[PDB]
Amino acid sequence: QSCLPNWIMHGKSCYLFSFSGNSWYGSKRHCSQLGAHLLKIDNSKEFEFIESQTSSHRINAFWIGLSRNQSEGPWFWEDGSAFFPNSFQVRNAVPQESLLHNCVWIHGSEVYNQICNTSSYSICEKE
Repeated sequence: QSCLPNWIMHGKSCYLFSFSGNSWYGSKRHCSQLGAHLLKIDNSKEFEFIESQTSSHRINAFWIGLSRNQSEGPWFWEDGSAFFPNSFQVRNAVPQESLLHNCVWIHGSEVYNQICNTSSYSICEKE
């Protein structure tokens, strides 16, 4: 149907690639404000679309709507649904002890957990 100005339609959603730096916390507020949520990746088809874009902006990283409340806990999406590795794995590239790498971004073609207050770009989604 229709998407808003500067948003991109694909599959069953409208997506906003937000090229402004913000923490995970601010990125979440920003999408909520637009009546949207941080990106949720449900399947490989959706991943392939998103990756076609993130790989073309590979010097940036993009916050997505996956996070955990503590280091030991499971990943969950913004709507509260459980994470299943049916599209990607969350890669751990954490070089030292940390209790704080609890938010997820996509960088290039890969998905990484990172400290939540880190400034990055983000992707919003509205169904």
